[PDB]
Amino acid sequence: AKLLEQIEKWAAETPDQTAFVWRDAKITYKQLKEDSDALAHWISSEYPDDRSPIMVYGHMQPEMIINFLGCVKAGHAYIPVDLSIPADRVQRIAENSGAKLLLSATAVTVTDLPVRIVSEDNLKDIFFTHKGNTPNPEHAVKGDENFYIIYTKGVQITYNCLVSFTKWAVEDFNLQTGQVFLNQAPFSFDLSVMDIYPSLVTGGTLWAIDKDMIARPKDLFASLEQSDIQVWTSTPSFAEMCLMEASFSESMLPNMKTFLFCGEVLPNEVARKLIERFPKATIMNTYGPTEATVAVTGIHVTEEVLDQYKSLPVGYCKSDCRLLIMKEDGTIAPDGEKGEIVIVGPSVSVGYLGSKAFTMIDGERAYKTGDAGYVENGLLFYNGIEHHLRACSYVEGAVIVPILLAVVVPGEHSFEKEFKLTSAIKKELNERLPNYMIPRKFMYQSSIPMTPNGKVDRKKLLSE
Repeated sequence: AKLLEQIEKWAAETPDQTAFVWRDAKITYKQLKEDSDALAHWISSEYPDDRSPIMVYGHMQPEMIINFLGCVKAGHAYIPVDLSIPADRVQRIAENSGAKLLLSATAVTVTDLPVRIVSEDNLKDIFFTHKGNTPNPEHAVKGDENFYIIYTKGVQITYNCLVSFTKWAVEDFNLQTGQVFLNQAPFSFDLSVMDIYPSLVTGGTLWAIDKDMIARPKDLFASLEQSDIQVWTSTPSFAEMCLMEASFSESMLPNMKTFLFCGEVLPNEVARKLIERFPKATIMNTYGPTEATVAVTGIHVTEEVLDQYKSLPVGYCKSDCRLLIMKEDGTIAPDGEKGEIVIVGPSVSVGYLGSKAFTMIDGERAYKTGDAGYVENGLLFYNGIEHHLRACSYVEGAVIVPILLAVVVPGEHSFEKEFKLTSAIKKELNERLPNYMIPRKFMYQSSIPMTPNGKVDRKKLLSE
């Protein structure tokens, strides 16, 4: 049925089941339906014909999801804005997007925004004032109408784009029903969509972790231990950070069944370690730009895949879409050859809000990713040494950053001086790589730093 119908179905079938939980704050499918219905009814009464996007500001409060649903149920696309987004950027969105309203799941800090701000208590008053009211079914966003706009430039993701992505994920990733889904990515990062919607349409439970938790491993693991998470969606880096914890394995999350990765490169070793620690789980690696609705390719990372590849492939393209590897010139690269990845089909966004990259191919929307890659027998390899670096002795983790800078988290070793560990690693690397490919500069860290979205913090590494 409809995306929204698929969700409300659970409000009827399992009304008391938790739809979302953040620390002590929880909301059941019934509460989600009531409050989002209340919000939507209010939005419609306040804005009779306006259908401008609506900003939803906060971090991990349940009201984030409630607001998302209220906006779309009233025919307005929501624009998620996490607290970690820089104030001037938030302001630029306030002017760029054309939004006239902002709903807050906390205390709005970014002062003076050219938009009507509906704070936390003002938000509670509307859930109360419109309690029991339901929105006009015809107001719900549909077809090629915007559902959400996530900034990267505001990427317009339609109802049809989301549906195309959500059905593929639930079906191909073999998600059940009633499973607990981890949410690590802030909502301002579309990776979050890979868990939010497949969970809501399958009656799962979203277990959100937050910034403060991540900054305190004891807190993070305490939460994970009680989560009973079954479907883990995060960036490779966040999982790698969790793997540094020796107790992060099956015994901690006995019911883990599906790891879903996207956002950056998933190291072969990381995937191998996950497999060793969670023998009952299936690991899925995926790829896609924000402009193609979260992800378009996917592949089950098996022992086989780990063995025949060094850098892991990013998968097979969902069939209602297609990938084209383009050499410099509208000429398609022969299979196996490198070129720019181009995506075409229903997952492709309708374009940047306002305002090169979007085009039309064979009558369908297409997007030039600006990403290099190549395909072999339908298998996509994404290309933006690290694999060989990670495999070296004394290296427990590493990332290569082109300025080439090798950043490595050293494991136990016996070297008294840094330059001696560096020479040893280089000597080892020279065994599998020509000398000119070995990074000149090496830097050591206790751990690879991540941005608030969970990706490798390149900027920070360069600054250091």
